Amino acid sequence: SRDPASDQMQHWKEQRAAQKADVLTTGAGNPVGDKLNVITVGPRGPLLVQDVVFTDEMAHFDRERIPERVVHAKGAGAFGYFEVTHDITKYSKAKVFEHIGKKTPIAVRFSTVAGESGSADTVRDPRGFAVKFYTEDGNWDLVGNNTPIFFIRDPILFPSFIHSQKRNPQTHLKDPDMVWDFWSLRPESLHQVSFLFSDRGIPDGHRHMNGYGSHTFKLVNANGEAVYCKFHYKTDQGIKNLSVEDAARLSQEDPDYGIRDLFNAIATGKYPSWTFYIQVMTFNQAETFPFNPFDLTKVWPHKDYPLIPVGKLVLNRNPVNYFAEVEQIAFDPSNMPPGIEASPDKMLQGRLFAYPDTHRHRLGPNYLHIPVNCPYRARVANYQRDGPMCMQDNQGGAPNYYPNSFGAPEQQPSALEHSIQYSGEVRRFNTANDDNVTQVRAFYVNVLNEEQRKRLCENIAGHLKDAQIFIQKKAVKNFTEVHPDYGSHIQALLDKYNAEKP
Amino acid sequence: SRDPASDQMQHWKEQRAAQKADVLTTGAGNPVGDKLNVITVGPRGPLLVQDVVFTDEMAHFDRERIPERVVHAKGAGAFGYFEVTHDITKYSKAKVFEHIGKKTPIAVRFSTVAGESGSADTVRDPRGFAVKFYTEDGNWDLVGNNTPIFFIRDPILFPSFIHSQKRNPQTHLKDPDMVWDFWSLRPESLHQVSFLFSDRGIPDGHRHMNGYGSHTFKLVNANGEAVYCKFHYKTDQGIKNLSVEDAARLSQEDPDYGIRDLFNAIATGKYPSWTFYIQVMTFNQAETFPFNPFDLTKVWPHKDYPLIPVGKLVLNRNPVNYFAEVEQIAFDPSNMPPGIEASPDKMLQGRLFAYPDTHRHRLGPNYLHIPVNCPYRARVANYQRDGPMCMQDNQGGAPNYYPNSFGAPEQQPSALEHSIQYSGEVRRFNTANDDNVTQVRAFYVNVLNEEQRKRLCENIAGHLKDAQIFIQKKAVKNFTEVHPDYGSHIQALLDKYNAEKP
Amino acid sequence: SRDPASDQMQHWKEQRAAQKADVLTTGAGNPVGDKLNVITVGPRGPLLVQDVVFTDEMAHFDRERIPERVVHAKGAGAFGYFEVTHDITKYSKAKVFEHIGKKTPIAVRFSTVAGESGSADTVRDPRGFAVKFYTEDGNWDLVGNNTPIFFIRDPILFPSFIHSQKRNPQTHLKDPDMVWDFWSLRPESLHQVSFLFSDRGIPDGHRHMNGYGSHTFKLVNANGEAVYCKFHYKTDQGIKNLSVEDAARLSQEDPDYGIRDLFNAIATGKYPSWTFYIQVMTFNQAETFPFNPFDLTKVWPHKDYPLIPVGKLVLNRNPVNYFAEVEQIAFDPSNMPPGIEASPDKMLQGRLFAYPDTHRHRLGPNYLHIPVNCPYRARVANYQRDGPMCMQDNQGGAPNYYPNSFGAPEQQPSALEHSIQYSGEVRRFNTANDDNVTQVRAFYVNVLNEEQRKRLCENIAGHLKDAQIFIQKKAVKNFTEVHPDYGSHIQALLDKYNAEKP
Amino acid sequence: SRDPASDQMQHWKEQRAAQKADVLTTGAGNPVGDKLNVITVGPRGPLLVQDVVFTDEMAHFDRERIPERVVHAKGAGAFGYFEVTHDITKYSKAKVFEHIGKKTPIAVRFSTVAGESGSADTVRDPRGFAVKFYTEDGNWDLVGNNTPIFFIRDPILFPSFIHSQKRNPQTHLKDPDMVWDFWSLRPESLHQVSFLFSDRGIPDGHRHMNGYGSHTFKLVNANGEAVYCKFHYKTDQGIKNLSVEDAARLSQEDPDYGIRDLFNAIATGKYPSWTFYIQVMTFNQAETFPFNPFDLTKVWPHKDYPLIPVGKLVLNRNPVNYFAEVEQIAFDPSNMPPGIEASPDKMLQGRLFAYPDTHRHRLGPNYLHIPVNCPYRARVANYQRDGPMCMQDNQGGAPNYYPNSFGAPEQQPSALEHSIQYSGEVRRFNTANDDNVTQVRAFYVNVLNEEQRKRLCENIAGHLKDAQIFIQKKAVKNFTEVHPDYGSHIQALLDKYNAEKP
Repeated sequence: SRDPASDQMQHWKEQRAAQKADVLTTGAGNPVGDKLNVITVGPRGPLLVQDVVFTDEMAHFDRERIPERVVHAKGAGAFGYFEVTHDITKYSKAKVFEHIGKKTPIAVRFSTVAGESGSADTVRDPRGFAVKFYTEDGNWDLVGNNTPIFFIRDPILFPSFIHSQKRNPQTHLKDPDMVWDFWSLRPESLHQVSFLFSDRGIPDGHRHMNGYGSHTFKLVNANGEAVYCKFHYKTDQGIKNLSVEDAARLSQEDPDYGIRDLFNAIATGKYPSWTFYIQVMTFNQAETFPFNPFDLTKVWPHKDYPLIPVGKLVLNRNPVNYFAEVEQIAFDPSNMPPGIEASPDKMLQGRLFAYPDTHRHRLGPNYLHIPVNCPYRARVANYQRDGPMCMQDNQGGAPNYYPNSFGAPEQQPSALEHSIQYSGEVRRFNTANDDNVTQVRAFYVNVLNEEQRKRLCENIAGHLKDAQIFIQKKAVKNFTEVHPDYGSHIQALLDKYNAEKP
Repeated sequence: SRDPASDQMQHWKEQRAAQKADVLTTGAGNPVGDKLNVITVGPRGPLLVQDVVFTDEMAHFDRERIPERVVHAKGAGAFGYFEVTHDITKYSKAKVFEHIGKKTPIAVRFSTVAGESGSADTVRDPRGFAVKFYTEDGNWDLVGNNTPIFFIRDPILFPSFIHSQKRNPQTHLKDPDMVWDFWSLRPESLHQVSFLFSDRGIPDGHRHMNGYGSHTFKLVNANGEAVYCKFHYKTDQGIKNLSVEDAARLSQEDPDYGIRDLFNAIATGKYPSWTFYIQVMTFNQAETFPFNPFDLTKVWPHKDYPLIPVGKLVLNRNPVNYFAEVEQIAFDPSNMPPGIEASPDKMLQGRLFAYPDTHRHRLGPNYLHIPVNCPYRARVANYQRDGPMCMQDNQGGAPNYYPNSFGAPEQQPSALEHSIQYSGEVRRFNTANDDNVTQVRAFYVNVLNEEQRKRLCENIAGHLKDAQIFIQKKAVKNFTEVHPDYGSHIQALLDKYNAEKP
Repeated sequence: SRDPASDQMQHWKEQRAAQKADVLTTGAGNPVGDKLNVITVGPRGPLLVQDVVFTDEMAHFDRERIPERVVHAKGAGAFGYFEVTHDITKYSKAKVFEHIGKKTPIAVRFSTVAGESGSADTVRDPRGFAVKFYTEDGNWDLVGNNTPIFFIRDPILFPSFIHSQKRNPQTHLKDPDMVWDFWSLRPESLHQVSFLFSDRGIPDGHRHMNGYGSHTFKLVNANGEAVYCKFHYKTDQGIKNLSVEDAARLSQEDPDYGIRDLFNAIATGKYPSWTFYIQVMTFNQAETFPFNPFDLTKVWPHKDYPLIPVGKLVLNRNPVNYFAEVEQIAFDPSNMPPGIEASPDKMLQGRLFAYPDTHRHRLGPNYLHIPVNCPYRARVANYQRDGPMCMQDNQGGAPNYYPNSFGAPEQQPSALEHSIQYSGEVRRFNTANDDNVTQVRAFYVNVLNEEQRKRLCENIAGHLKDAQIFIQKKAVKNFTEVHPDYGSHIQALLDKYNAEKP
Repeated sequence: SRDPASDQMQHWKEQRAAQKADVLTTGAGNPVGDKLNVITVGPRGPLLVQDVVFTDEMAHFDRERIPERVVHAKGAGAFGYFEVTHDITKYSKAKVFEHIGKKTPIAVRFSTVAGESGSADTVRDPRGFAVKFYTEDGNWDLVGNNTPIFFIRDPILFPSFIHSQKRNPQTHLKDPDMVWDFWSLRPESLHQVSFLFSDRGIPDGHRHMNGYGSHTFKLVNANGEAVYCKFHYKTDQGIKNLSVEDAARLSQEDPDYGIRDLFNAIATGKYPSWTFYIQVMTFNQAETFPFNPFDLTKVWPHKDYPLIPVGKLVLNRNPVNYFAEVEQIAFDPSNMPPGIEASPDKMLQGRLFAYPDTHRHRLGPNYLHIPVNCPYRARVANYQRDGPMCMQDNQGGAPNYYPNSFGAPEQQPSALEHSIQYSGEVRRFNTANDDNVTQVRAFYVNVLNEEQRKRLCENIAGHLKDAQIFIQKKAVKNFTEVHPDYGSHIQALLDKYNAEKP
């Protein structure tokens, strides 16, 4: 007997036990006489079109692949639940938080950002940590990262950032000129680059990392009073990281290290959990916060904004079929039940558009009817009809226009959004030159010890050495602005690497 | 109170009765506060992206349309059952025919050929009569016409024939030059052109027409003995046709006459039925038949091949949602359970390829999981996986390769096809100059009376008058070959029409 | 010799003249030996898969259809040019208007709203009049109607409105209960319903109707000063309408009357033109306008806002292939060159999202590379890459991220949009009960004469008679509010029709 | 200065030189004022829908990914030419071979089989070597492997084989139980498994490997006389292989080793070439060949069937954009000009169906209009029309039906295929138990030396150790049948590995 992942098929055979083999059928349920040989004109003659068994099977095989996710392509999934452990009903009317001990089913997908489908798990990258909550007020998708921040603060740059992080358009190779030209020109990236190149850039599987909502959200209570919040989900298995050397070894030996680790943990009963916290900031505190509190390159310091415990995420179930439950899952940040709303974080606003949009491409217009995406603890009743691969009854003969005088679904006034006044011109405002160094300096100095600063600078120099000198110089300039020692230590290591380079 | 079709919504309201209106939700089940107004910056300001209710709804609306069927676009559907009334188990082992009184659920779609989605029902055209039988040996699709024959005997010409029957590629108009140039050059069309331009070219709705399989099929019994057959399903409501004048009036007043007539009949309990017959021909009779018995331009005369009664089709149920059940239905002639097989009819062989192929385009690779297409009285178990819009469980964790040593589905030797030896070179054989007049002459002379011959010639001349003279001459030449009176009477009427034309 | 439309193929043959027939090829350019017969095992044997000529052709035929447009499905197209005839450079910096005599190529598509692909042209409906201007500042799409107004003033209701105007979801029939329930509940529709049921509801082909932008747009001049405007394009062939009786006759005799009329006019040199006008309103006038000047249910009265002449549209070219140039054309109201901008018309704002969104579905992500959609008088240079059916060079090896230090395209500050301040809360504002009768009354009383009022009431009653009584009563109530005579005359005719109804 | 691949962007900048930066535009060519910041209601307010620059860019980014190839996903491409160096016109009338010195442009894609898009190049796998020849008789696609044989001899098993070679459906991991269960049950795999696990299983980049057509093809000369042939294209850079240890190191250090190696070779002028040979067998020799000569698990021994030189493939051009030219390229084995035909190799027959079928999914129905797929040295003239993303003119107003009397393209009798008679029943014939060991034994004994046999057995045992014991036993049984030493040496190493396993 091996690890549970290696025994997948043996275990499936054993559950079947004395049951006779099912009859092998075509797509349309017609029994198949022989699926080992094709129909031919005698033993050395050509193939006949009336071999429809062959064509049915081959045509399906031809269309097995769907587009990979534009980002976060390489993933591992699991199911379990969220349990409420404290009352936060003062902050939010959301039914997910309604009373202590209320259990909500969840789906999670862990992912890297830049690697395509086949790529190694144990590489330096931000990790996605997406959580779908199947609530009675429909699904809530909290589509998180393993970092509280991101590289950019304006959503128009996200395609550019991803292009720089992927392959050269001509050579189809990873290109450090591209990666570091983009970062050196966008120094709002310094904060997330510092975290990325620290130890937690390569977690030891998905079980040993935190997740964050990263954005500011707005919570609204039953009285219509609003606060801003951050979501944090801190690992109960404890933070653990791979060394660069072990990460490299695993990249070759086990490209799917993350998938295997998580599948095995759940199959052997070692159920990974995370404690779900909020930080809360009031609307008055948001006016007086030294930075933009909706700036995705900034954290809220813990002293001023302590973590308020809410609940626990537990993963206790493996996906039965990976394609059905993990390839096809779709998380939309716009799927927010009443009591949770978008802040004016520019980056979050961009994400409200982008995700349904890509889901309709990658999966299809009716992707929300795919069972993993279905809000199966709500009744969906609306005026949407038709579209390819329309499943169930398409809401039967119900009137398909609103308003109507025929008792078809009605809007629910309690579900109406929180109202705010905003001051200023409707125009494009420049954020680039915000305050991109202050909190990065706090991280370098007050969070990292001396050993960690040394590895941070060795990890940066090891990547940045492959850029052209003019890029290296602009990169080092930005690191210098964070802290003289940060810049100088990077420059020192680059001088060594550029001298060894013939 | 009006006809049942006009009272669709009132009846739906009444069934709901005292029930409170459902809550109006987004696609993801989140309740909607207000779906009458969009979120704006003050009363005369611009629209916000965080209006996701608006974007969810609009984006769905944008993708409501799917490709129309390449042919047979305009359709009406119904459900009911097939009941066996006689034993034909001597001819076929098919479970659909297994014992007297065995009921099988059916789905039917009636259609014209050339009209696009919006077009009028009451036009001169062949009518489709497609029947899906949901058997325990999977679905059987008998994809029939309202005529026993077709215009062509080789499947390579089918796209050409349809192009000639549709719109000019530049003008986007119906083009009689195109229609009649194609027919005048392909005189195998004479038989189906004669039927088309007779009275039964415009049936009085779908209830007053026969359906035919048209092709020769091969029936195989439990001993492995094969016969050839034709399927006929003769209307129990009796044949009835619209006059050209009434057809024209209805085309303007009620473009959806066929849909309305059938929906109303079923809603008022007047359940239309058809008696299902076979003609049988043995393999020896097929050797000695004066024509090719697999020639789709030929009938089997009733004296030599009498109709053997089998069962009854009854339509007793309206579709609940037209898009779900009629737009999305897909019939594949290749879906044949054991005991029914393809003959070597060249046209049928072509159809075994074409239909799954177009279904994967029009609907999607997993179109057989759409509930109307699902073989819900069989267990589907196979090695097909994934593909966009994968529904249910994708067969769970079952081994996905065959052969395997893990008890995954097994081929069933009893379902193996009937074996035949064929003599000759593998090459392209010319059929054009077969015997394209003999059975047409039998129809003109022995089936039609004098009144019917006169209308046939008036109906042809009325269409053919719009072709160029050289086309008219080649058309009349082919009609002359059927019978001198056929050609002469057409020429006479054309001379009148061409003189009135300035 | 017939009309030019009827002689399409003869003319094509004649242009070819002495040229030998091209060689018939597969999709991949391989010459075809015989495309009249399929490869079979002897003359009465089955079809072989190695007949790839057959499968290549059939598979293409299977995928000929694309989704029809969700609205405006049935269309006729033409090409020509726009010529500037007056200086409006004081109002707009747009290069389309740059100097007198400047010619810009155009594409136009005329359409009904509700009819599907096959449907009759000569029916009562609003007509689309879409104009694509191929300018040197890229394409400008002015996607107009044959009416200055529309039925609704908030874009969230557009899917609902279209559903009510199309087929019942169960019966698949047109449903007057649906049509009039929606209008009776949304009395902002009264203005467009009055125009629709007047004489200009059924124009005599596309040449005898006006087009309007309908929305308020914002013009910006080279000094950065903004005005609001309306676009009007008035027919130079003069307004002409079909009677209800002639419309009905043509619906049966010539379903494609509009397509034929326009194709023939252009082929015989009778080039239809429209005079292109603007109305201008200043930002101060917009503050003091008695209604919302961005309300799509309102006109700007001509006395207060006179038509300023700008140029002339001339259509002088037929599409060479209808599918290439008319089915595949895509117009995006968001395609506005510098100097033309969106107003805060809520309906226009909705349209900025919806059209690219549906185009990516109907045509594909790279639909702007389809030659009719290509901005062929601009160089397209951007950071967009890949996507299915990527044509040309995908911008070669150019850096694909922005900002970059490698001389890839740069933003152009002169193209930056006009800035405005807006006052108010970000919330959903109710518009329903605006002023929905005042301008309708002006139309009924001051524009229509007595004969026209009588036909208006006969046309309404003739449609509305088929609704249930409670709907009829709410409809008449809203007409009464416009004018007592309007309501009373409709009620009188309904009493007659409801008495004749058994 | 680095390798040319690393200097891609610097070289692109330098070619541009003094040229001013292009203007950054939308998709529709409208100039962009600012693409660094989004439009917001004041500096901390929400995002507006009228930011169409943002939505245009984001929506495109959302749809960048297309489905990866179902097999051979990970690829490197290049262009160059084929030159004829000897006369083979006695064997084939194909215009590619027409006279000595005739140059034909080519496109090549090298690939692994099982790895997805992101995966490492330097892994043990068969390599694809696909060649598209752009001839004047259209494109010829010779879609080859780096081995003369394959694992299976019947095309119905190809989906099963690929499933076993890819990821477990539940765990999404590579599964040795799956790999070796399939091979141990299908011992026709022994020949290709022996080659795969020898040294040439991991070539040193794409330049140091042979390509083979693998199938028997049929050549037809101008007199209509047919022979059978194999195509071989032997590397002129010489065979060179990576050790298992170096392959593992490169898999981690340079996942894209193959892409980089080939791009650099071509950019530095070191143009890789292959000598193109045929083996010829006459129809009489095919009757007397000891095996099935159309059996894809068999070679033709070189003594009996010597290599006849034909020409040279030279690769001298890098793709300008990888997505345009390598992701979107499509090779169809069915694209054969006159003079080259399919043999009755069952596996080739299957491939005639599968490839166009998958191309229409992965790329689109009009994928042959993508410039890399376009047969640009032939005029394509046919009756195919429409389909999504129809480019060029859709063949203008040419008649779209055949036959016609309007001078539209005509079939070319010289292009008609070679005719053969075949003897036997049309049924499913069992091939499994053919002669699966004889030629494998010849390879083990006569081709491999002692060192190579030892590595072969170490390479097999190193993979097969991870299977369950019952699979290991059935695998070893099949290896024993090839040669007692083959089986015994594998069993010995497995006993060592299974003892170390706790």
